[PDB]
Amino acid sequence: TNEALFDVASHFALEGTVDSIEPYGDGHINTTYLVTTDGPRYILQRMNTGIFPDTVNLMRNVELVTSTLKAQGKETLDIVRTTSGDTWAEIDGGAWRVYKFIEHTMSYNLVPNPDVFREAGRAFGDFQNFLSGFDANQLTETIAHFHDTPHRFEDFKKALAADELGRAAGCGPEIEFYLSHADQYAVVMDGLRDGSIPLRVTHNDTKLNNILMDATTGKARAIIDLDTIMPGSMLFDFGDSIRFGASTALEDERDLDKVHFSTELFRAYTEGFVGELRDSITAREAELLPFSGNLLTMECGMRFLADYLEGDVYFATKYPEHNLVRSRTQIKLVREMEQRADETRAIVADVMETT
Ligand SMILES: Nc1ncnc2c1ncn2[C@@H]1O[C@H](COP(=O)(O)OP(=O)(O)NP(=O)(O)O)[C@@H](O)[C@H]1O
Ligand SMILES: CC(=O)N[C@@H]1[C@@H](O)[C@H](O)[C@@H](CO)O[C@@H]1O
Repeated sequence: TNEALFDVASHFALEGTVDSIEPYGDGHINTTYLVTTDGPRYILQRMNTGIFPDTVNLMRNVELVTSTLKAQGKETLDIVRTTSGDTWAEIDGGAWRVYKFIEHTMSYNLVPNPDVFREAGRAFGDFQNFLSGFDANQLTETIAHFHDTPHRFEDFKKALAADELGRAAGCGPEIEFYLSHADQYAVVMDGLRDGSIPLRVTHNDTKLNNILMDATTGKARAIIDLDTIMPGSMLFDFGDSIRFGASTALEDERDLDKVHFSTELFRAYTEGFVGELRDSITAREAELLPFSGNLLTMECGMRFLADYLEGDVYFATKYPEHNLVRSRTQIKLVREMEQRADETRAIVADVMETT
């Protein structure tokens, strides 16, 4: 594997002699490596072509978004071209790209304090304003039905019916949760379809670890993981951030007694996010901010459970029950979100008042 990785790196216009190439992060989707040279560092990624089969359109999107950010003077992912001059390469059956390593940054897999999450809100709120500069038609959907929760639920039911590994028998309570909540999945798609929720270009994977913060100041430096930028609703970006970051625990926390929905963290993110968007957010969008957290958490939880039932073909895992463990944290969070619905509505109202 090491020899193969060094060979891959040799296809790119790196500006130093490679000393090591090692797995970096715990991403579920692409395979990411840190390339350390005698000078600069790089991120080398093998794109998951099972999930992103249309590499040409994916890289066209990434090139467009990054070049636009650069034209505005913003720090972003800097593609390092192949020695042949291309934005990526097919090498020995894999699709590979390289970015410059963004130095002097911190990222977080869990909110350590409310200020970090407030800053995350500012960063993703600001990113909505950036993406509003694009026509929906400029950025291709890299994955269809991506936050179409009813479509995700159809996929879940298919996984359940197939029950390829006989795993359904051991996750009855979790299956029942997603079945019983089925009435709740259509709200955003219904509003997009009838024009009552604006169709906007969105990031679509707004977990906290997709923001790099400055290692000294804590100020957002750059939003990363640009692979799912495509038309959607602002509510997908807000709700997914709340899913991941308003939790008191890791997404794959095995001890459910550590998992809670924090209204303090909800408030911190809301203050940052709405602060960037207050005069643009529609009445209907504002009405749905609290529930968007429930919706995206249920969608992701359902996807984890579907993957568990399918033998973990979608998300990377470290052990057999990993996706079940992930699905369970999402369920616990939704149950707590339901209990705090009046509070979160009040928080949104207060932020709307003070901004
Ligand atoms: N340009 C960069 N500079 C520094 N770190 C980076 C850069 N690009 C990616 N990373 C790191 O790579 C890891 C995540 O890569 P990412 O492309 O977000 O993974 P993904 O698999 O496509 N999505 P997911 O698997 O669900 O996390 C994180 O640990 C980031 O800190
Ligand atoms: C391309 C893709 O499926 N990305 C997913 C994202 O949708 C999901 O919310 C997250 C859960 O941690 O894992 C990945 O980042």
